[PDB]
Amino acid sequence: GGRLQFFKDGKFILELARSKDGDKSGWVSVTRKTFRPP
Amino acid sequence: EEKKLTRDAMEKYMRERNDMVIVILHAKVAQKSYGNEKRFFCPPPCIYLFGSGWTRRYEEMLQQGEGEQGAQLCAFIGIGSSDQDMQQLDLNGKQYCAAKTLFISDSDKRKHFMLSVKMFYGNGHDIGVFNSKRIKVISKPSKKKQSLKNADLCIASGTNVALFNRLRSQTVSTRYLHVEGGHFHASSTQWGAFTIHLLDDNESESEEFQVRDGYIHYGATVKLVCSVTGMALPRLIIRKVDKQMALLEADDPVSQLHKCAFYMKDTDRMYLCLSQEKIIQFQATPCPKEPNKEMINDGACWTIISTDKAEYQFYEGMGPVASPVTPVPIVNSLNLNGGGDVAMLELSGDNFTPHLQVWFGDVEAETMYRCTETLLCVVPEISQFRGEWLWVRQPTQVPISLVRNDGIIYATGLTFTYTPEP
Amino acid sequence: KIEEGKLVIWINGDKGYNGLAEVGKKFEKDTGIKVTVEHPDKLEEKFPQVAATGDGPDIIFWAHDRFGGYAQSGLLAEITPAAAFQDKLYPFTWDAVRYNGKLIAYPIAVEALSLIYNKDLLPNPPKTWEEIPALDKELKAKGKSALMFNLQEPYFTWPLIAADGGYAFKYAAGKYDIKDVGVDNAGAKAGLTFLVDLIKNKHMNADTDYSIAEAAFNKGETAMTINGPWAWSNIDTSAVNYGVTVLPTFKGQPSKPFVGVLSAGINAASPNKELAKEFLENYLLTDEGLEAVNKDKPLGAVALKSYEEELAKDPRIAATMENAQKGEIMPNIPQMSAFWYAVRTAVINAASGRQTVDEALKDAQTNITK
Ligand SMILES: OC[C@H]1O[C@H](O[C@H]2[C@H](O)[C@@H](O)[C@@H](O[C@H]3[C@H](O)[C@@H](O)[C@@H](O[C@H]4[C@H](O)[C@@H](O)[C@@H](O)O[C@@H]4CO)O[C@@H]3CO)O[C@@H]2CO)[C@H](O)[C@@H](O)[C@@H]1O
Repeated sequence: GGRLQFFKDGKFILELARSKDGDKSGWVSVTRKTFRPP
Repeated sequence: EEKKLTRDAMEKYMRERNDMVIVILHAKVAQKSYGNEKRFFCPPPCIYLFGSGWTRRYEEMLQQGEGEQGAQLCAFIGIGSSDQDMQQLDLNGKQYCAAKTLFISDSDKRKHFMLSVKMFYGNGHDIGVFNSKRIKVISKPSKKKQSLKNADLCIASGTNVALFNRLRSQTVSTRYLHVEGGHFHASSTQWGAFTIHLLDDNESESEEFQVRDGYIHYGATVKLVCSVTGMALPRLIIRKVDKQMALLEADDPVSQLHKCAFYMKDTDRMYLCLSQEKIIQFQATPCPKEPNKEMINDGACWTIISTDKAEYQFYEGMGPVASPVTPVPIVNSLNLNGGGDVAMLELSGDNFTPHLQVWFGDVEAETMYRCTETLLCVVPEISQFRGEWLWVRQPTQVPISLVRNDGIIYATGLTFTYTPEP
Repeated sequence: KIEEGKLVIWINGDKGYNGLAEVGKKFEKDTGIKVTVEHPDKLEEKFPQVAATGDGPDIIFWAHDRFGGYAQSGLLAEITPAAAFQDKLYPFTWDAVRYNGKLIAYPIAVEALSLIYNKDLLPNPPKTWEEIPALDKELKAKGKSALMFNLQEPYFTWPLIAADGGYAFKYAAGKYDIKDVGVDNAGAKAGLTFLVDLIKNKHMNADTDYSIAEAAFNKGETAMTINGPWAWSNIDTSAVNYGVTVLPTFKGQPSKPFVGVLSAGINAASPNKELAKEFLENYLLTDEGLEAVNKDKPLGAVALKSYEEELAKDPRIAATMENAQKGEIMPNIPQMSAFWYAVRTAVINAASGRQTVDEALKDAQTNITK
């Protein structure tokens, strides 16, 4: 899958990844270095 | 004849990127003029022009038969109230111009204001009105410990400052810390904006130095770095100045328009000092009466002030337009907007109108106007960039533009990459 | 943005677009509706970029592999032909344009690559890829080469890569498994190694593209080429006496071309959907409409049963279908372009020496599934 990374004056500000199987795509925000306990 | 931007016109723009750039460098605070005495803004607000587009437009107008006077750039600067009493800037054919006679009288009761730069050609063709960032009106700094009276009066690590020295009974009144040709100077015509970095007390001398946050206090080890060249001075100790003496005991926060001295860390009482346009080290004499006080030269007393910058970029994608290019839309942040059936990209900023479209490179996106501070867009098809994976050396930083119905392209400082999921 | 009361069509530059424009002129004479046929470069990438903002053509032509990606983004109008019209085309061609249970385009023609050879330079073309180095040495001594074909597009090199075991997506449990890619297995590596060895030994050049290979074959400088039915017209007008035959085998196994079905989709943003349907069903998909296109650039084995039967005796079409039977009809799933982009770079990087065969394919394997 591909990932979108946005930069404001060369500084990383946002990352988007594609939405899962259900149902269409679609973009979701992502924090790859953050674990959220359930 | 108002014309929409074509993909061909965007492709042409993306080849050279010759955006018209206007920079306004200024102080974040301004001291008031009580009575009749005018206290001119110091350092003087500076207007910079960048890009080959300015000279190109001038030559196009001369070949169109506008004449020298018609082709000339006209620039005026004001305080915004009273609106009528703007001052001319001699900006024509120049890289920059400083506004040396700006003031705010005691009759003006505004707590804050912005500088306004009005630009047009001699033939009457309007460019627009470009604002500085918000400037706070302040009273003269007092001899009191700054107990965080305003986060605005304090100076945070990682923020920019100007440093100047006022000369008494001299033909040159004021000198500013400035970098040129890899050297620090005490210039009479130019001033630099220096990033002031807070360092740990045990941090050694080096160029690739540490990261520390918080407000700058007296007695702190600081690094002054040129925001344009990256040139730095060696480690300094920012110290409070009283009369003509440095106060070692001072631990209070550094405030706007405070007179301060910079002790060269790990030297024998050497202080950052001017001698004409030169920057030197000058040795302080210890006070015989007071133990924690050192007598410094007049050239070693620097006034500190926080600075800011306003930057505007525009491009006539479909050639000259009948309407001003201002207010220039500004994008401060991006977020994904969940509220609604389809997850849209949200652009937060200022000066948005229903006449703006978001473009991802040369691809126009479906744009929804919400209010003057918010635009939403559907991320367009960008999977063609998978054609570049393992072909380009580094992922392409694709520019995001705001395009007006008349073809004006506004560069936003925003870029995106499209890369494989890790 | 798309203009109502007119039709704009996009079709690739290698297809019979002048023949299609003749069908458009007949449509205009009978209906008063002007038909504009365009062949923009990268039309298959531009279509999802412009159709998402209400722009683009009313009708888009491309092989069926691109269409599932367009349908997933809501860019195509659903195709609902009457039973009597649907029965006029081969069921397997409708299967190529069926996505998530819906017909998303009209099938036009079936295409497959074949080996094309110059009968005067080479009366007995090689049955195997393995005998091409010795043949090239023999032809080089007379100032000729054995084989020239497009090395820039993975469509042309895929039959060899697939021969010993390479595959795009594994089909399992009623669907294509987008996580099971077959571009870095032993079979794919053997096929690409053989191709890179041909370049290393100077039997082929890494820079050979479509126009270079076509000019060389059509001028009689190379004994063989690899191409599809669309290329036959330009050979007909040359002085070359050519044959169209089975692709060479590799490691005793047939070359497996990915079979394309040229298809016509209707833009979901079009205000002329009924005019587009009338043009496609009543004008194009007729013996007369397909003949006008086929006379310009051969279509291959057309989807229309009556016209396919008429042309079936052409030995060049019989060779196309012999090669097609040895390969498989491409998936139409959205990930197909991801597979093609990754394989394109792997072949170019391995052919140029930028990556080894193993590293190029291992990286393509990851990216095709990413
Ligand atoms: O920068 C990378 C290149 O990107 C673009 O090319 C991509 C296409 O967008 C993808 O769709 C794919 O192309 C496939 C094509 O979808 C598939 O049908 C087949 O194409 C055959 C076609 O069926 C046949 O009728 C005839 O026209 O020959 C075509 C092949 O030349 O195979 C294609 C892949 O080889 O992948 C390609 C990249 O490989 C863009 O158009 C390029 O300009 C760009 O360089």
